[PDB]
Amino acid sequence: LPEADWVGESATDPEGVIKTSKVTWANRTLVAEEVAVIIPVPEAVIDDATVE
Amino acid sequence: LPEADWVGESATDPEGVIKTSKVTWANRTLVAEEVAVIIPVPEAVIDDATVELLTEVAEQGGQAIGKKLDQAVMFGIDKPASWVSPALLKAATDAGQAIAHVSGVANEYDLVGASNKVAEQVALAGWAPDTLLSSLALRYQVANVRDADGNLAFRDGSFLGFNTHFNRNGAWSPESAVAFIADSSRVKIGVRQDITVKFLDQATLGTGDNQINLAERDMVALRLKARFAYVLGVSATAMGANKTPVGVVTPDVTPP
Amino acid sequence: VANEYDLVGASNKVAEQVALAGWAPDTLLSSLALRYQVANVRDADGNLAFRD
Repeated sequence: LPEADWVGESATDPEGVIKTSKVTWANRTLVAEEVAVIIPVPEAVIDDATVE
Repeated sequence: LPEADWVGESATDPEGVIKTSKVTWANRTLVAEEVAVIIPVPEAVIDDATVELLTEVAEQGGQAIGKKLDQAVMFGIDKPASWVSPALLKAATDAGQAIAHVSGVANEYDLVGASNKVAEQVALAGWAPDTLLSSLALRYQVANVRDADGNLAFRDGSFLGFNTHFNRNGAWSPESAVAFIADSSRVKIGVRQDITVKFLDQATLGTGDNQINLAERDMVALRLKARFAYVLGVSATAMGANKTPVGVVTPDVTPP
Repeated sequence: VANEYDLVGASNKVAEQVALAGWAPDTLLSSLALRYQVANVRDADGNLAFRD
């Protein structure tokens, strides 16, 4: 966030100059990652089973 | 205030003389003071960015100005020296209208009890307390106060009869105050000039080695400014001469 | 016993901290245990603290 300040009033004083400030931004990233499983089974067990 | 007395009857004694007395007045001042910021940026960065940077920078500078005003009035942080009125914290503390919160079980100095005792002090000063200022902490914390059996003490909500305002721009100083209770008729903010924005493309910022000449660096800037004043109506009332229209609940700093 | 830091009390104390950060707390994630336990919390006399 920027900062404002109570400037004051003069042609020559170190006060009476308006100060400079900044706004800044950062980055956040979605990075895709893989999640998986392999499930082995005998082909004869698939042929025998009474369900899909 | 003037001061009447019992006269008695005599032509000759020091009594039977009616003593003279005086009403008096004093001056309070709104003095306008200027709060500002300059925010410089490369023109190539404005050209390349995917959003209107100067729109967000103007909005962020507007919020930054509003935060300085809150910090100066409530807590006295960077209060400009021409504002002779004390900030709300100093006003309440010097008046002795400051009450320490006691946390834990529901008690006479819990958040509701302490706010009631602060409103009592402001009312016994002769003012009419009608506004409460706080951080968001208070709204969660009253909904959570437990009685001695562990049930909710204040399920209905119970700051009724205060207008309630919550600070959300980060100006609150939670080490100094839980809440302010005030008579809102007795506090005024002078708006001499509301927030105004100038686009700068030719100006010079700084002098000597710090000197940013904007045009030869291909920069631009926004200048944001406002002029504000503050007064607290510390005054006589029917109760006496120097009565402060604001009190403070201070945080629980005593370990159990 | 029901207290400042029971399931309702601790959830309130957390939502306060998220709100004081300037965020708007609006979702709660938990196991199925939470519903049964809030329905069961006792005040110091042994009555249900959170019937509603």
